[PDB]
Amino acid sequence: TKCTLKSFTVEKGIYQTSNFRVQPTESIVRFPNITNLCPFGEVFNATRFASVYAWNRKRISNCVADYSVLYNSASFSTFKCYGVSPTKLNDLCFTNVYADSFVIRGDEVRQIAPGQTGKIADYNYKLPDDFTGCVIAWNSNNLDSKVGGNYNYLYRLFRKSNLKPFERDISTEIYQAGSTPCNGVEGFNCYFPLQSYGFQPTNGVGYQPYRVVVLSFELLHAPATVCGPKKSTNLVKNKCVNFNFNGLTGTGVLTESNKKFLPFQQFGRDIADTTDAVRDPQTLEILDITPCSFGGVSVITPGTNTSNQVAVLYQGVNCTEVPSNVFQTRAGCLIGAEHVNNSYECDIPIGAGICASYQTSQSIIA
Amino acid sequence: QCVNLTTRTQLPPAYTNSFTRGVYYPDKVFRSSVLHSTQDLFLPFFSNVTWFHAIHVSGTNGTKRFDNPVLPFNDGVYFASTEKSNIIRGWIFGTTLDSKTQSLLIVNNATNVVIKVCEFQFCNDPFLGVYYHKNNKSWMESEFRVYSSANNCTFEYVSQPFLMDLEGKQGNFKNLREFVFKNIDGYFKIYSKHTPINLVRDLPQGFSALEPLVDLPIGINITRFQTLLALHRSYLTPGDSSSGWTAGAAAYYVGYLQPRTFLLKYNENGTITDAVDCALDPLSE
Amino acid sequence: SVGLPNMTQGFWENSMLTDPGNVQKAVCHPTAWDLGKGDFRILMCTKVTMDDFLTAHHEMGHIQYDMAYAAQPFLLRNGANEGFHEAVGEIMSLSAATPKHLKSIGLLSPDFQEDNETEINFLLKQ
Ligand SMILES: *[C@@H]1O[C@H](CO)[C@@H](O[C@@H]2O[C@H](CO)[C@@H](O)[C@H](O)[C@H]2NC(C)=O)[C@H](O)[C@H]1NC(C)=O
Ligand SMILES: *[C@@H]1O[C@H](CO)[C@@H](O[C@@H]2O[C@H](CO)[C@@H](O)[C@H](O)[C@H]2NC(C)=O)[C@H](O)[C@H]1NC(C)=O
Ligand SMILES: *[C@@H]1O[C@H](CO)[C@@H](O[C@@H]2O[C@H](CO)[C@@H](O)[C@H](O)[C@H]2NC(C)=O)[C@H](O)[C@H]1NC(C)=O
Ligand SMILES: *[C@@H]1O[C@H](CO)[C@@H](O[C@@H]2O[C@H](CO)[C@@H](O)[C@H](O)[C@H]2NC(C)=O)[C@H](O)[C@H]1NC(C)=O
Ligand SMILES: *[C@@H]1O[C@H](CO)[C@@H](O)[C@H](O)[C@H]1NC(C)=O
Ligand SMILES: *[C@@H]1O[C@H](CO)[C@@H](O)[C@H](O)[C@H]1NC(C)=O
Ligand SMILES: *[C@@H]1O[C@H](CO)[C@@H](O)[C@H](O)[C@H]1NC(C)=O
Ligand SMILES: *[C@@H]1O[C@H](CO)[C@@H](O)[C@H](O)[C@H]1NC(C)=O
Ligand SMILES: *[C@@H]1O[C@H](CO)[C@@H](O)[C@H](O)[C@H]1NC(C)=O
Ligand SMILES: *[C@@H]1O[C@H](CO)[C@@H](O)[C@H](O)[C@H]1NC(C)=O
Ligand SMILES: *[C@@H]1O[C@H](CO)[C@@H](O)[C@H](O)[C@H]1NC(C)=O
Repeated sequence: TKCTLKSFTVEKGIYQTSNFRVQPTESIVRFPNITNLCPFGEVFNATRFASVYAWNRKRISNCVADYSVLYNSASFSTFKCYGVSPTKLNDLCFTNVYADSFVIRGDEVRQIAPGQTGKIADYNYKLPDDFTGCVIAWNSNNLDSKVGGNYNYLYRLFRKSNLKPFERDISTEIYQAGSTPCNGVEGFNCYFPLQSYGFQPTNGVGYQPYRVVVLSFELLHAPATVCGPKKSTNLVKNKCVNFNFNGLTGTGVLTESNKKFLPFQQFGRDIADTTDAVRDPQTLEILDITPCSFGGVSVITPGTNTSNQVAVLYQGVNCTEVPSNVFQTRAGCLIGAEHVNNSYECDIPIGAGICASYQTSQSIIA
Repeated sequence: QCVNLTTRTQLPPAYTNSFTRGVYYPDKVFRSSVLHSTQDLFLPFFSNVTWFHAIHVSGTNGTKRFDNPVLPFNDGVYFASTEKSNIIRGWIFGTTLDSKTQSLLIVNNATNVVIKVCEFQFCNDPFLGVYYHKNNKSWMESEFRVYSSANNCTFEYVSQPFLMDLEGKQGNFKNLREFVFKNIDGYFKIYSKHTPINLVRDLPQGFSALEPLVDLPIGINITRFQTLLALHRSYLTPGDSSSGWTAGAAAYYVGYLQPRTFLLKYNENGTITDAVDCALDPLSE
Repeated sequence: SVGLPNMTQGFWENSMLTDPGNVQKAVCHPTAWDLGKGDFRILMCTKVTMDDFLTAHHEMGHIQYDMAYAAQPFLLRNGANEGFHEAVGEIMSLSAATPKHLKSIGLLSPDFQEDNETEINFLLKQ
């Protein structure tokens, strides 16, 4: 009060000094349930895979891609994410996802990478210079290997020109290396384009089958349909906290309300366009949003020449949110004044018909 | 697959007036007796909407009407169909309606709502007729001539199967099915509402707030739509695939939206009970 | 310890390093199998003697040379001449038969003195 009035002698009366405000204790973020994750549970555990020249592109558009189950699993040999960090995969949205599944030899897995060249890249499947996605590969020598030679997987070896990024060729015309035209039959420079691979159960590292898939992420003029799985928190009702209900934000105490919303309405607003009620996206219950307690701090004190005792008043603040008698008045919580049942002339006006005075072993009374 | 429909009497288009309809919830915000005023694309009160009907009179008289033109899609449309039986079983949205661009297909084949977003090749007269036989006498839906092929599908949705009451009752109308389509930010919003009524003259008079039903993120452009009707194939009506048709008790209205200002009124529970147009009848201003 | 990589995974699960006996007939001649598809195995009935101890290092050097030149087409997966492939293992077998290596591994006693008579005898035998 001395600093507010800029004087060492404070006269008898009530003076406003500061403003009280209940600071938020913790912050909660709530989101709806995460069901029907993606067809990733079937695109990785498929029993049959296609060749490298006939790779299948599965439509992954509308499903919550759970990248945590793929990054935490310690069953992938090569896991390199280009243009994006593996940890930030569950914090960004995308438009369309495509998983190209195909089996390739182990010693030539390094050819499927941006900026790399070789024999399988420019002839079977080539990646652009810039790529926004990850690569997943795992050894499949346990089940994709039979005694006698596995001639079920083939690959395109001979081509007349380089392939474009994300290009798939179906025509299997015979290659021509010389000036003599190939009349549909093999000859000197007329060879078959497709060549079969040999997968034996006794082969060493490098020649074993490795099921490698490619994830492609693209962003165009369309609403994002695939996002990362956001995690919720616990619901704490009766305390000043920071809430986040599916994009919303603010600060207030969440008390159980009785406003029966409509089956499609999410949050409610009272007059003057203020968010006062939201629905929990998980339990579908409604609750009110009351702002946290705040108000001016007034210090009732007599003259400095009389005494140095003071009475603190929190205007419009209940006594249960303040943290030497503590008495609750209709004007606010008053601390430092003894409430008496007698009636005297109003000396220091407080409010709501209550006044304070410095009388009788000697303290401020209300 | 594409089969035309000949022997159809042409008539000038009819018009009616929608007194107070097309009012939908602009956003998912609960309001309890606050009388909010919003600025969005609604249907103006007492507008001039088009009336498409399908009448068929027995004998060598009457008119054979089967209305399903390619109507434009100007900033949203209002579809209200006074149906006696299940005849209107879907719509078609798009710009080119061919393999050039993509098109939205929301069609019902008597099982459930089937929504597909691909580059179809729609015919010039798509329909989903019924077949009425003498043995196993029950209205069955065996007809699909909407498009020829389907390639480059982006979005698809087929809900759980369900029965369909294709009984061709005779009498008055039973219910009204209202729909408000709008696409401003890629999302295709649909606002549906079901209200029983017992008139066969014009659009019912009253007030009913349309609630949001689905929100499909497609991102495609929509400039012209078309309504898909049903047909009846029974005895005493011989003909080829492009003839021998019959219908009746089928009518749907189409109204275009425009930027307007409305003073929506909410009750103690959050439902819109009344509204006024600020750009008409200055008593409402 | 010199710089050569470790053995392959199939080398420890496909090699028959012990004579099965009378259950089946198998030749115990030390041979270096160069399959060419990442699998390398040695066929030898290695006993607990010293001659077999150095022949094992000879075969391992052969396998190392095979894995070294396995990074070339089939028409080149071989030594430079007809003597290098054997010499690569022979030099290892000669350098591994030294008493210093045997006493460093734990075969020869550390307190064994290196007299010149044994060195002269070894040089004469070589
Ligand atoms: C393929 O099948 C395996 C075997 O069930 C799956 O591995 C399980 O994954 C769940 C989900 O995290 C774990 O709770 C189990 O402990 C895993 N089991 C084993 C034995 O590891 C695997 O997740 C499946 N693949 C995909 C893509 O879902
Ligand atoms: C979201 O998930 C929670 C928990 O997985 C669901 O809450 C359950 O609801 C059922 C039926 O109402 C109760 O029998 C369970 O006791 C609830 N469990 C818990 C932990 O509360 C909730 O219903 C789900 N919401 C949606 C929309 O699917
Ligand atoms: C009969 O059906 C055919 C297709 O089943 C349609 O013919 C199209 O007619 C329009 C103009 O009349 C042309 O622009 C199209 O090119 C025609 N289609 C084809 C594939 O050529 C039309 O619905 C009906 N045509 C007639 C003459 O009745
Ligand atoms: C209505 O259309 C839906 C989808 O166009 C049909 O559902 C398909 O039915 C076939 C065989 O009846 C199945 O092989 C498909 O798998 C179904 N689709 C899906 C997405 O599951 C439905 O059968 C049609 N109903 C009628 C009466 O024609
Ligand atoms: C303060 O809180 C208590 C407990 O909830 C309540 O009984 C009392 O009425 C409150 N005071 C005021 C002024 O609202
Ligand atoms: C004032 O009156 C109340 C209610 O009768 C009583 O509980 C309280 O003790 C009284 N205080 C004094 C100081 O008499
Ligand atoms: C609706 O428009 C048509 C054509 O412009 C016109 O003939 C008709 O009279 C109009 N109806 C009303 C009620 O104005
Ligand atoms: C039964 O229904 C089928 C329609 O699938 C129809 O073709 C047939 O004529 C009906 N009657 C008999 C006896 O099959
Ligand atoms: C499908 O249509 C979209 C429209 O933007 C286009 O980008 C895409 O390349 C098309 N895909 C195929 C396989 O035609
Ligand atoms: C339709 O919307 C698309 C948005 O992807 C836009 O590219 C196109 O130009 C629009 N068409 C017209 C005629 O404005
Ligand atoms: C509002 O809801 C209450 C209880 O849910 C109900 O008694 C009352 O009839 C409702 N009012 C309207 C206009 O629907």
